Amino acid sequence: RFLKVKNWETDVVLTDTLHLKSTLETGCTEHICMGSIMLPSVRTKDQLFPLAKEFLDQYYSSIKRFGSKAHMDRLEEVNKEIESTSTYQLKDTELIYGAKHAWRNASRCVGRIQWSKLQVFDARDCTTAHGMFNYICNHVKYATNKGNLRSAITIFPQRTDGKHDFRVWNSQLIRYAGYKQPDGSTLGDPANVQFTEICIQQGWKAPRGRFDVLPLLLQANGNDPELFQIPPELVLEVPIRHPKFDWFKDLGLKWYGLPAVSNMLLEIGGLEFSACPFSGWYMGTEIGVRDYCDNSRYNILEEVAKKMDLDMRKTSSLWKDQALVEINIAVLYSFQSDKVTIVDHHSATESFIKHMENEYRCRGGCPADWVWIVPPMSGSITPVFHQEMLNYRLTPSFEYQPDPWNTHVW
Amino acid sequence: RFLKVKNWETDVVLTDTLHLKSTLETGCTEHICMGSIMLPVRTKDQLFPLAKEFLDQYYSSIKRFGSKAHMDRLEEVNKEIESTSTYQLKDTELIYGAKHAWRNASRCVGRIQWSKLQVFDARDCTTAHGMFNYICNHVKYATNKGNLRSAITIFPQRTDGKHDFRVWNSQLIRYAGYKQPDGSTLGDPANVQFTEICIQQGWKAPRGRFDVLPLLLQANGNDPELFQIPPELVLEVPIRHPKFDWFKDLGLKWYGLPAVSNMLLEIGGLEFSACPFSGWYMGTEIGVRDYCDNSRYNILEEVAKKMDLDMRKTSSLWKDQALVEINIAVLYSFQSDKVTIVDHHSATESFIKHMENEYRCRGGCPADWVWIVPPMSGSITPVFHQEMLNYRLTPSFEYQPDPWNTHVWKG
Ligand code: HEM
Ligand code: HEM
Ligand SMILES: Cc1cc(N)nc(CCc2cc(F)cc(CC[C@H]3CCCN3)c2)c1
Ligand SMILES: Cc1cc(N)nc(CCc2cc(F)cc(CC[C@H]3CCCN3)c2)c1
Ligand SMILES: C[C@H](O)[C@H](O)[C@H]1CNc2nc(N)[nH]c(=O)c2N1
Ligand SMILES: C[C@H](O)[C@H](O)[C@H]1CNc2nc(N)[nH]c(=O)c2N1
Ligand SMILES: [Zn+2]
Repeated sequence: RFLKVKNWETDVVLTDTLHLKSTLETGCTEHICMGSIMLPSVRTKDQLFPLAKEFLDQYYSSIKRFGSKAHMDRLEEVNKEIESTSTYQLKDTELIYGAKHAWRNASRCVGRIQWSKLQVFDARDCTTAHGMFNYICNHVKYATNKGNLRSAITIFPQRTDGKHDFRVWNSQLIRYAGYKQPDGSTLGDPANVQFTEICIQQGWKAPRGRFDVLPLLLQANGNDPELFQIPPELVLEVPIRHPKFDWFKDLGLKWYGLPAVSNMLLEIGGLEFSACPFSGWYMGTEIGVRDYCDNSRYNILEEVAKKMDLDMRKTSSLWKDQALVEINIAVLYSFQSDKVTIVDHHSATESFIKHMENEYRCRGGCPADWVWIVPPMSGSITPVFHQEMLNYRLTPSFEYQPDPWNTHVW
Repeated sequence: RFLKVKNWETDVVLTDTLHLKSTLETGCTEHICMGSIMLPVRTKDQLFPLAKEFLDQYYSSIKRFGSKAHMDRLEEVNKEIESTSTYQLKDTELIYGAKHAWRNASRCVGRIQWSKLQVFDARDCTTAHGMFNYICNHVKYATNKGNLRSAITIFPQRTDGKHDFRVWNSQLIRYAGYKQPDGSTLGDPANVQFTEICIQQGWKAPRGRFDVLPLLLQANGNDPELFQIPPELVLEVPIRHPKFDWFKDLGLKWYGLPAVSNMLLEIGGLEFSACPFSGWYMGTEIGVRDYCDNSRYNILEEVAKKMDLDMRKTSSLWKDQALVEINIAVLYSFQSDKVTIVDHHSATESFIKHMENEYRCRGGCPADWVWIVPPMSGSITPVFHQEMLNYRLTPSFEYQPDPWNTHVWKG
């Protein structure tokens, strides 16, 4: 019940007690592990006050005021507001703590060593999609910081009755369009084909190129969503070239510098923030392995191997593997040259081992999802591969939520 | 109740009902997942239900459930258990069991081949010398001059746990590892502890970098005994690279036959504690893990040096570059010497076809994503995008403690 995790490369063993504070469910039972399922599955007055109590108790513990007058006063004050209003509002300081700890608790995130440096933008006074646009532009500019990227989150008003939801319909703030063609192939980003539809199909005018930055589709107070173009001077992009292959630039590849997830739900103290775009900086493999080389994405392996004149006849020449490394060398090379923050998978996983060490030492544990923490290339030459991890669900947390166009009473 | 898995690269969705036949625990609970944990004495009381469960499965597979053959065999096993406290499997049952143990092995990517297992019944063996003879014949049959054939040899089952047969080697064929006084390691670092036992038991170590370890064999709970596998039975492959001529000068070689020998085979409640089994290698087991793991031969540095790579910052991906070349060399050397090997792209594609077939004709296929996904180039293989359900079916292969920790020495 006071569990242990072993690293098999170093024999270091850690003792996890934090899992005893777990609350939500994992989807596993003692008969079947769902550790590899991508995503398994209104608040009443009754369920809401225990959730607030749990949160405020850990908040006042972290500031070393558990069982103080200020604690009990805040407890009763929120208690009163719930009995009256059927919800409540977080103090700024509780909002920042809640956001930083949703990141800290995100078991699938390898970049958490930076969790405590998050920049939190309170947008709870926003009322309109134009206002949402303004807040999001300010976020993008601050986080991008001319290439010296800084982590940030912007938090729009919390859900009330589910009829007045604030939603960013983009899955990320910055993403490239994707169009089906007569040919039957797909131009641009295939993962964005449906959304690139629902933009044009909502009023957008597509340049129909390969790397067209999608417009924002912003929904305030449950109204119809509105299109907005992010000023190009705010969207930092990196042309992609190889440090050794001059034909690489002729591939005509580029990627954007800012990864900004915008479709998740932030839960703090029982309250639900359905619009909470957050951003950090890329790990190189997200672009080079996944975005470029997934079959259901840009899928450039064949063209790159062709240009390398590799023996593509049999899989045992490891030509996909060989191209894959070169592509990822280039992505890192391009970002570093243009002075835009990026981390390689060796540094990020080494950082995460250090972070686990600190969490076990000063917190008693660190929830972690091996299936997602281990990079999608060169898995076993990174230290996380040999690291046992326990996965459990803490709160505050980021959660998945249904796509809006399926839900909006249009 | 039914359960769905989705392939996120092809949107193929499958429905698992087989998990309803699940017995043993996983280690997971509703509030914690132990999915990445490497490792999560039996009386007549619980034995006949385990036997009955197994025989019901056996007779369903041969389309004879409820037959008089089925009912008499149940009765016969029943009386043998109450009279003798254990029971014996028929030959047919033992073959069925070992095949299905492999079929149920949720961490094995190679399971498309499960129906083609050669089973050697060694239940009449009684001494370590008899064990040595059976294992030699397995190695000769399985190697087949490089045209490898899957096989398993099954020594007598446990009785009171004080008369166990055990193969003390973790694998039938492995290289020695020697710790030097200066702290460095010669050979395979993973085998230092076992090599020391062998030397303590009287093995004369040649102390090279690729010395095949002796077999240490324990019969009927007696002290184990040393034997040297005849070298002409140990097929080995010099590692060269198809473009780099300097690669041969690294002096690398590997044996051809992967043969796991320290696991426990469970069939109908009977425990077979010595059950060596062998197949053929996936390239990455040698090229990624054996050679490049930091706690193994760890040749990335030497290979990166000779490739003249930017080794100053990790972001040059010099490690990933050297790893790919080492894995091309392993595949090229094996193919050139006509020793059966499979690359990780071929092996994962086959397992996806196997898994889909299993869902259709069996109702599911238990699978451990953490172990199925290869240790390099994960997401460019199709298993990476495949959701999988992990649960334990029997017959099964289980882990057991190392014998030198539990053995009572005679002298
Ligand atoms: C600062 C550098 C960061 C790096 C290098 C990083 C890296 C990653 C990576 C590689 C993933 C895997 C997901 C995928 O492959 O698509 C991930 C997931 C995730 N990240 Fe981080 N991230 C960073 C910042 C942040 C920040 C600032 C937040 C929130 C404030 C965050 C929250 C999350 C969450 C919630 C998930 C997983 C969502 C899920 O459950 O599926 N990350 N991250
Ligand atoms: C014939 C070709 C085969 C291939 C290519 C293959 C490949 C693999 C691989 C790569 C693993 C992962 C283990 C690791 O990386 O250390 C594995 C695990 C396993 N294999 Fe197969 N295997 C084959 C045949 C067999 C046979 C013949 C058996 C038994 C009759 C078997 C039973 C198992 C079991 C029980 C495991 C689980 C290991 C554990 O839990 O530690 N495999 N296999
Ligand atoms: C802030 C940040 C930094 C970084 N370095 N990277 C990302 C993107 C990784 C990510 C995080 C999430 F919270 C959710 C997703 C999408 C989840 C599913 C949908 C499609 C495939 N993955 C992705 C975000
Ligand atoms: C038949 C076979 C075929 C193949 N192609 N390969 C193997 C070796 C894979 C394997 C299987 C096992 F049943 C157990 C192990 C070792 C277990 C743990 C101990 C430390 C790290 N691995 C390895 C076996
Ligand atoms: C801690 C972790 O479970 C451990 O490193 C596992 C991960 N996956 C693996 N997968 C395979 N095929 N072989 C292994 O030895 C391991 N080791
Ligand atoms: C089915 C499987 O869960 C799916 O492919 C997962 C595996 N691991 C992953 N790991 C990361 N970091 N990102 C992903 O999108 C996925 N996808
Ligand atoms: Zn689990």
